Order: sequence, then C-alpha cells, then structure tokens
Amino acid sequence: QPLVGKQILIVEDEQVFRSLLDSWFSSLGATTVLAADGVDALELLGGFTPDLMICDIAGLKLLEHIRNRGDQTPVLVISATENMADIAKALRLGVEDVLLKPVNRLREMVFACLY
Repeated sequence: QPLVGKQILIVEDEQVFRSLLDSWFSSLGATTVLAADGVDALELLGGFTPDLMICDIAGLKLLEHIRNRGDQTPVLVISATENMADIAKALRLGVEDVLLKPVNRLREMVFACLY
C-alpha cells in the first residue's frame, strides 16, 4: 500500500493496457481516474489535479495545453515511440520520464516521482 492517498490520472486508448495500469496502481493503494480519450482528459483536468498523470504521446497536445496554462502536474509518458524529436518535445514540456512500451521500470519512475 505504498501509494495510499495518491491520485493517478491514466490516459490510455488501449482497453487492455488501461485496465492493466488501473490494476497495478490500485493494487498499490492509489485512487485512479482513467480516461480513454486524451481530449476527455484535458477537459477533466480543468476540474481536478492528480498527483501524477500517465499518458502516451502517440498526447503532446494534452501536455502542451496543461503546461501553457501553468500547471505543474507531474507527467510520466509511456510510449512505444522511437521518434527522438517527439520524445524531445515531451522532455521540453516537462515530463518526469519517457518509458518504452510494452513495458518493471514503471515502479522505479512512479515512486521516483511521487515521493
């Protein structure tokens, strides 16, 4: 129960991986909010602030819009992308890390971000 009291927003289009992340974070004690759609998640963020957001940048629009409004919400990107320029854009916007999928290292990044 290392993550009790932490709220995680998971933005993931793929139902299986969405459920996997929910199961993993929830098993650690976090309360999860999941959005299948990145545009839906942007709307959600206009009403609440999680301790960490996970998203795939294959997603940068969501990130650029929250960073331009002044939001300091921690973001971890999990993507299979091999596009260095895209990773670079995410890194410039401010992300905790960019994890390759299909995923481990996730535990490391999450804990090394939350506290």
